[PDB]
Amino acid sequence: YQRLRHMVNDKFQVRSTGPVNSLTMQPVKGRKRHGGIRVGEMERDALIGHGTSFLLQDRLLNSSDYTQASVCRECGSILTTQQSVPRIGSISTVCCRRCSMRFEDAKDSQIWEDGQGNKFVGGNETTTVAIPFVLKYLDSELSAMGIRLRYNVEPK
Amino acid sequence: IVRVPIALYVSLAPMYLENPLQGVMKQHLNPLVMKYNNKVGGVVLGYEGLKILDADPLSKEDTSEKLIKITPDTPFGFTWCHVNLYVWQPQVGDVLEGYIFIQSASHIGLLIHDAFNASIKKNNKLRFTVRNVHTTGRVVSVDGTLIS
Amino acid sequence: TATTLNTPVVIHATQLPQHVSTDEVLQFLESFIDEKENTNLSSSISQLKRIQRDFKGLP
Amino acid sequence: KQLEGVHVSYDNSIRDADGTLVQFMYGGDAIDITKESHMTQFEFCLDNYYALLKKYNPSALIEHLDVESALKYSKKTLKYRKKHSKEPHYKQSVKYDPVLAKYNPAKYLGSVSENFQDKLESFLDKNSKGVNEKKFRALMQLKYMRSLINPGEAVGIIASQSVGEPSTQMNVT
Amino acid sequence: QGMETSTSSFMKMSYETTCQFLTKAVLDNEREQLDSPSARIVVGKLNNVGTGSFDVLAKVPNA
Amino acid sequence: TGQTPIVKANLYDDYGMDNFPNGFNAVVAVISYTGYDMDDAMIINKSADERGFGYGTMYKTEKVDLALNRNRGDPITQHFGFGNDEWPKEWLEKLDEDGLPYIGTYVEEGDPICAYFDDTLNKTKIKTYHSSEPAYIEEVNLIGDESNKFQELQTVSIKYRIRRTPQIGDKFSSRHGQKGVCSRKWPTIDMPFSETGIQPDIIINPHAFPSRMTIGMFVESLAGKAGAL
Amino acid sequence: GPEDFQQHEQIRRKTLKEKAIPKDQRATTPYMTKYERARILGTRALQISMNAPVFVDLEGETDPLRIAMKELAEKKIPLVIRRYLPDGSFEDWSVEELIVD
Amino acid sequence: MDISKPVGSEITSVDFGILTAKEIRNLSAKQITNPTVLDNLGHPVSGGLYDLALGAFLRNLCSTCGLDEKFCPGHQGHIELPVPCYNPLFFNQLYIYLRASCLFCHHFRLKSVEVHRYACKLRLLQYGLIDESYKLDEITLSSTLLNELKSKRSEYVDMAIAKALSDGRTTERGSFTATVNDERKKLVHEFHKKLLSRGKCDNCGMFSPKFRKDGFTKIFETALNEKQITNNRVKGSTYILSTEVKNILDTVFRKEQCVLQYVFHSRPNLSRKLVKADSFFMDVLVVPPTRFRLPSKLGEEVHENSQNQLLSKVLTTSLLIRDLNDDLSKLQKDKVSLEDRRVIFSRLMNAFVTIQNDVNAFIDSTKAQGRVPIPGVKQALEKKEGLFRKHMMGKRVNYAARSVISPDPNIETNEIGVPPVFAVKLTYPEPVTAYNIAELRQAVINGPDKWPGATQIQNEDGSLVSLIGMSVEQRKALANQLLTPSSNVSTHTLNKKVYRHIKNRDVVLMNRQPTLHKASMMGHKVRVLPNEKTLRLHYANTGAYNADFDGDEMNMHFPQNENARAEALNLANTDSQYLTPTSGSPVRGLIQDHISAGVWLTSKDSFFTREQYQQYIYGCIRPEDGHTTRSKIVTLPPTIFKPYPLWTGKQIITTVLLNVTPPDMPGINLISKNKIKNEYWGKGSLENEVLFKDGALLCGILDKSQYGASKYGIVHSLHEVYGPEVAAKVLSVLGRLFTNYITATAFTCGMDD
RNA sequence: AAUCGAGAG
DNA sequence: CATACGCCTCTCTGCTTATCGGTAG
DNA sequence: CTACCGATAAGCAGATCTCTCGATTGCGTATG
Ligand SMILES: [Mg+2]
Ligand SMILES: [Zn+2]
Ligand SMILES: [Zn+2]
Ligand SMILES: [Zn+2]
Repeated sequence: YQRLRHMVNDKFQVRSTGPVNSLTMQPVKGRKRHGGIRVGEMERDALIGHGTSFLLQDRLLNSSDYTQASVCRECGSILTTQQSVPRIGSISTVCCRRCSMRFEDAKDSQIWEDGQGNKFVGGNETTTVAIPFVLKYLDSELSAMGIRLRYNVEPK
Repeated sequence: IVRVPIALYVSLAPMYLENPLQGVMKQHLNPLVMKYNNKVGGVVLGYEGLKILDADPLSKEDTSEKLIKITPDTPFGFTWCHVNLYVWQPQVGDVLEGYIFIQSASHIGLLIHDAFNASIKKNNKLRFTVRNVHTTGRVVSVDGTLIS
Repeated sequence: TATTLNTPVVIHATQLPQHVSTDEVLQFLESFIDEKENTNLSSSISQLKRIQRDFKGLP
Repeated sequence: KQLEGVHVSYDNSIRDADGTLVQFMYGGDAIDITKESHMTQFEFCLDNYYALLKKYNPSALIEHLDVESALKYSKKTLKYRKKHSKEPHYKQSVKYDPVLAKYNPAKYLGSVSENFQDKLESFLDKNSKGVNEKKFRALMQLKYMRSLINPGEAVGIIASQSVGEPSTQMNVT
Repeated sequence: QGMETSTSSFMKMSYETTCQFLTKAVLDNEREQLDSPSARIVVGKLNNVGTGSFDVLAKVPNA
Repeated sequence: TGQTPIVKANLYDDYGMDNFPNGFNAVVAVISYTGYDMDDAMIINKSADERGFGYGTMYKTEKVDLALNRNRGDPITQHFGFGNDEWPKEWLEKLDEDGLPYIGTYVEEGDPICAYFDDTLNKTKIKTYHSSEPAYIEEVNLIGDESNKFQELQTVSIKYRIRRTPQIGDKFSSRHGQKGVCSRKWPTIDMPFSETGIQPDIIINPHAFPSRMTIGMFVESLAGKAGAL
Repeated sequence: GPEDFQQHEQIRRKTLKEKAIPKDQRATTPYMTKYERARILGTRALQISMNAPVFVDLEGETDPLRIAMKELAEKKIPLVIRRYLPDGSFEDWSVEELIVD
Repeated sequence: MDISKPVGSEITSVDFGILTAKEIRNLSAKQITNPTVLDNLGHPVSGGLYDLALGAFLRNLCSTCGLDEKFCPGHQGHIELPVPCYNPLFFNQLYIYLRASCLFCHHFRLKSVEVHRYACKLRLLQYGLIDESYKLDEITLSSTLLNELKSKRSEYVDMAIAKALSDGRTTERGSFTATVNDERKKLVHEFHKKLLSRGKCDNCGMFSPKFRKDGFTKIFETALNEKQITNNRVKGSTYILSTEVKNILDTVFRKEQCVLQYVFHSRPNLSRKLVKADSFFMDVLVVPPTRFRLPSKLGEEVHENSQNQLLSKVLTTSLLIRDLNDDLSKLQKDKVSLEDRRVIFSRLMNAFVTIQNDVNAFIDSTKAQGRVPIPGVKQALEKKEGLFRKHMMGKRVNYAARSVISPDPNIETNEIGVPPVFAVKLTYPEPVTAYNIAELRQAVINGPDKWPGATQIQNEDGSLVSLIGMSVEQRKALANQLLTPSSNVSTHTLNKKVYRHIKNRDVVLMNRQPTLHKASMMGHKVRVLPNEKTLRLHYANTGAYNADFDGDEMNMHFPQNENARAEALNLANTDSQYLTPTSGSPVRGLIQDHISAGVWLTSKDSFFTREQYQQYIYGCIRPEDGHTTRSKIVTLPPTIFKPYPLWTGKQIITTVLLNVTPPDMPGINLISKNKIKNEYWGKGSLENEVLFKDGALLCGILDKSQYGASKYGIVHSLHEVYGPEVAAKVLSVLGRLFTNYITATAFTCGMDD
């Protein structure tokens, strides 16, 4: 009898949380890096056939790259937003860039300033949604190609 | 002092599923009282006529039982609601009656309306005009200008 | 702070504001704490006792 | 990838997620593949009638239903087809349609397929034994009512898997 | 070729030749309606097949 | 511990493969007794496993070359050892006086491997073991250069040792393609026994034979018993 | 400004009203299908887990899913399903209106 | 995701579009000036590709947002390239529209009557009217006649749309389906074919020059013909600049705005925005944030991002052409070195070619020229290893384990053997309540080592606390102060969550790749075992998973929300999938040794005394574990009374059924057969058929045919009569029965057989 | 991080 | 002789496209 | 007569589960 070299100490792996891929914010690949295991296209299709929808959403959104992003309700875009630099005692606010003009160009509180010092008044109408970070990455890669994606939010 | 009926889309806590009126008021209205809200601006004070909408289209009114729509991800439910804000509105150029709390040579430390902070700057009962309004600061406040 | 649990998603307005009369002032003064307390935010709702006396008597 | 959206609507018709309709009934009978295990096993059904009743409780599943119109129209159409006897399909009239087409198979008891009725009557021609034809018929019809694909079942995914997974074990081609 | 005439562009793009189906969707200004299961997975919306074919309410007891 | 095969081919001695025994002569019982071996699994004897059955270790080499920064005449910025800075004594408890570790030290995650006083940062820099497998050191080979010019020490090769005892889930295979993971260490009091008084150390199912059609395994069992007797 | 929001609100409310079924024309299955059963149980479980009010005695229970199953047995679940149709329409069947199995 | 931070808003749709050249300029937080990405001293360089305006970078506060690397989301910027570049995505559409256009009269080289016919057809198809678009061709029946045709066709189309909107066959958004999409694409394809076929322009009569192309970023035209010039004169391989093509297209698109609005809008255009032909030309590029262009340290080696490489190359060519323009003005005043001026003008032309090809490389790697090639944006999301398939359809997931599988016939068939090492690592956030503090305080006390235990405690404000490096008394204080009123007003509806270990209460997902069918991914109630680090699986599931124990391993996903728990427990759990929807045949059942032991225990030759019978029944059943129904084990009369009480194996099966089967329910009166012919048992044997009755076995033998991969068996009928749950419990009970039996009377094979 | 090589079901 | 900066060949479907003539203005 | 077109064999674009390890990474020439 031969004792083979496929021992169970070199095959088991478990992750609760840990490192994530920087550009997708999804679990890393591999065992020695303490990554995740891929639920692939075929597994997803199997999960659809059962009709277990929340299982599919948990194994493809909730526990992989669920992010509480911000999207401009007026603009309809995800990655054009930005936090406003606070003044003394102020509270930082989420505000749009595409839907905002310079307060300098147009001739109280609806004026926000970015870090460089410019003063804006404009698209202060951004909400928070629940999207995968791969959505933001895809949006960036499409915008770099000259394509815009308007996202319609249910409450407007 | 004006009344502004507004429609808001406020989330509901599962803990208040047996008292939705209080679950909306104590969760979205009290955090708005005495605060500069970007729809009126003055010290919000009063939440009269809070009416919870119903997600049932064929819902005759006056009913004491209402539907709340549940988000597919979390137990918290969302809905539309209607309520008259009933809020003050001081702005630029309005007569304001105030009092002086502590006199300072550089920035007078005074609480207008017996409760609301303010200050008097350098280059600037009594019915004084208003130049601007300070709401990005710690509290609701307004500086004093005495040019006429 | 100011997450979903303490912030309306949107406060879109339906109509223009309307004012009130003097007989709507002394109603709110005498019938608010009767309808509210007859918590921790109470440190920020005490100023109504100051607002009531402004329109009622001497601060 | 293409069938991954098609799913039974709450009208018992199957239609892709864009709304377009592919079929009005799954296979023409709305019979669930898992649940059709012993629909035609009438001998076993008769042998077990008394055990099957405790789950197909009529008195617990009769009130919130209509038990008359579907069976009446079923007998009407059954007699119609019997009377027309045998004639080529391009000659036969279409004055009477399958019952499930007009009557909801899940709200109207007795609204069942046509092969099911023919085989049920053929095996009820035994005339061998309590248990009577009326109770046996009512229980078989409640079995058919509980043997229907639920709406929203991922029928397209299920069919794609059923036609692909057996292909692993594979003069005209 | 057999899925060209489908309203869900995300299905085609995820399937294959993502570029060509992307051009055909941006040029016609097609508004992906987010109802095919693949589009839902792309955006992160609960799938409508099965336990997503309905909604859930909550009968409150008080006005 | 390896053993010569009783059922050996004639070419086991022409090629001289006695130098590398790859296994052992195990008492196999073709029996359906436990239920823990039906599809392809197999069962080892817990007592036999505890008497050294199929034990083995693993050896891992980890180069600790410290020339990761210096480059062709750039000054030696790091020297193995301990400087005149702050370093907790728990490091020395595991570390030798020169900064390299001892030999035969039990190492886990987070334990120092080798320390050195970094010149620029003015602080000793440790290195940690990267594996969730507790280990024992085997050697520490210092490395120089073959050029006539002499340098400092910057490369060391460490070999590690870990006890790879055969636990349930490990794959043992006959010489007839009858592979199968060990499914339970069956205690000898629960093992079947014979009149002679031996519990077989390996239990395999009979149902593996009909579909697989290996009469070679049966005849090897026969020949092995005959040869040992 | 304010009135355009009223126009949006009226349009959405009228469309919602026209989509629905007036509590008596609904002709869908009375049987609770497995998917509705599973999601009803899960949503009630989540609500209980976030400390939503419970009406039946726990019977020394710790699992919110078990408690929700007990509620479904007692049928004291304040929860309404809403079956959407191909074009889109509602049927707000409540808890004590469907027959299980 | 977290369950105590719900999101009020939600996406409801998404519509593609062209990113207008001026919105990015309004959007952009910084231009990109110089190619040099980084200087020395490890610092960013203003106007580079790592500006602080494009996002935080290695503890450099973002000059746009002001947050740090953990909170800056990135900020897009733009690079302004001087000469407009063809957008490589829409090159074929640009060619189609540029071709078949008459720059002379600035119209399509096609009859305006036919062009208006196609436009009216398309505006009808936008609302789903398919038959109307075909009956529009019934008006055919010169300027006055053509204008009459236009007026009548447009009036007819407006009336048709009015009728459709009034009746209800459409809404304001339009009616778009698969059939309408097919019709629209068919009509557009035929329209493009008809457009790119004509000769001289039919609206004026003038010929126009042809165009050509050597692929992408390669634009050329031609010269006229010896007879064509004569035709043109009586009617009245040159390179083409990108700006020239843009200027040609602008005019014709302004002229044909109607047809172009009905072509470039499959939905009725509510925004009534124009169709500007500059959309085909990228005047300004967008640079993704530093967040999406970060580098990584593979030890000491640091790799510059390939996107930064290609963008810096594009910017190098941009600075080349810009600084070459500075010296082109030097020869502007001195218009006497025109030959060298033409030399540097050819240099400017080649720089135009280079910059267009650089942007082509930056978008599509293959649309570059030159023979390792750097991936482009199209190549980054194109194929199996792209973005859609590798990161949106299927993603790596948290709270999911994996290990080799091993058999365990001592777990219920709806269970799985969870090793202790997973049970101390996989977790589940249980929000503390008054019905959980008994066990959640205990989990907190035990901490992250002693199962059952906890790893983190998530505070009411959403903050997290780790129990990994704490003492017993510290965790005792935390547990005793676990559930407490929250004095924070904002989080007045939230409670602590304990990241407790996976107990036996929960359910898990199991998946053995490849997942050929849906049954290969079910749900199992977890049972925690203090044995080796491997998953332990019952034997019946080997058929469903197609799984063996020759070294197989299968993923074990842990659902993290009650929605998924209830999903896997009711729709996907292994008991609710006794049969497969492929053909409605059974897929579960004991496999080999239980079957071969059944052929022996249910053999007619096997009798068992009182002690052996009772031992078998109790070991199989164990009423203390819920396998019974009468709160006390029941028995059977022995077959034989003298000389001493013996039983039979068939009686053993009968009482096993009687003990598992619910009471006050007739037993399965079953008639079937098995895989064993009568002549094998000898003359007069009737063992080929099994005769069940009232819950008793009376003839034949149990076999594979009655449990396993065979239909119409005893377990199949138990399924058909008591649902799948009782059939699952029968599978489990027979698994524990034929196992304890086969220990006593073992089964073997040898040379004698 | 890709490429190449060894393997597992 | 170290250090530093860029130039270079054994599948199948389904749509790019045919050369020429039929045949009414 | 010839343009409109309706149909005749060839060039190219894009196809053909999950996992764990280890090793290595193109060169030429110019200034000090
Ligand atoms: Mg295997
Ligand atoms: Zn905006
Ligand atoms: Zn920033
Ligand atoms: Zn022209």
